[PDB]
Amino acid sequence: AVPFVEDWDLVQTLGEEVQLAVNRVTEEAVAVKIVDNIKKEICINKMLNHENVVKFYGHRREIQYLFLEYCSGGELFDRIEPDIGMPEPDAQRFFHQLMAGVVYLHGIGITHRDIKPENLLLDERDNLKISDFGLATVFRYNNRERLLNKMCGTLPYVAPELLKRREFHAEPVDVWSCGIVLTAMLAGELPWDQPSDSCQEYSDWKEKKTYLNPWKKIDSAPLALLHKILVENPSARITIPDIKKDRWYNKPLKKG
Ligand SMILES: CC(C)(C)c1ccc(C(=O)NNC(=O)Nc2cccc3ccccc23)cc1[N+](=O)[O-]
Repeated sequence: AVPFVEDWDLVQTLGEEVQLAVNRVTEEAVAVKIVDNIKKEICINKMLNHENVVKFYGHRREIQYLFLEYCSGGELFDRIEPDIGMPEPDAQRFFHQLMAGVVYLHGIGITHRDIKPENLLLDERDNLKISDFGLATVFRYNNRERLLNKMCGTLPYVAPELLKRREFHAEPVDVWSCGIVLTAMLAGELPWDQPSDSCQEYSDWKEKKTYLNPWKKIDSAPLALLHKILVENPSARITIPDIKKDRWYNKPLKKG
């Protein structure tokens, strides 16, 4: 074997901790998550292999060290301008890649449960990678679905059924949060503090008052998709196979 190839220098703090690690020999860059629940995160991470999900390389105990795909483009969070969002073609491309990642996770029976721009990272080519499976869990195993009951996520992104029902299907919840992310990308603001009866902004949406912000900043094509995603009844909410049939989803917008 080549000497020293197992040595990584921690050269930059990425967040809190997660450190940018660079290989002493090869100079390969990886992200190292250093945690002082972790057992489950590592286990699910071992199931993951998709171009729009952060790659898991391995772990070692010292304190646990998770070796993760490094995403040099940073968080999608930083691409969203307050009150503006981003160019619609860029948002569509990110949304395509987000759906690809979420379709993959759901296909292997995993739900992320906390999709939001801080957890969507970008590589050097601005390809989107779903990040951080510390709240993720199994919702399908041996081809049998298990209903969720744990309240978790981030309130502005969380689906209404989590707030009102004891149990709920996992997949519509991830679809909902993706819709909130799409709204954020297109409007540069979140539509409500939380999807509750007591929240005026959410009531306005259910009353279809789309002459109000953020909705009036959003073109009718993507808005129509959002009308199908941000549906209160999770059983009536659009599924991803049908999102893939949506007019805006399929609209040519962005050059290569
Ligand atoms: C709450 C939401 C809507 C979702 C949000 C709002 C703002 C930010 C944010 O401030 N992101 N950080 C940036 O630096 N955004 C910007 C990108 C490009 C041009 C800009 C020009 C001037 C100022 C900021 C700009 C992040 C998020 N969010 O995802 O949680």
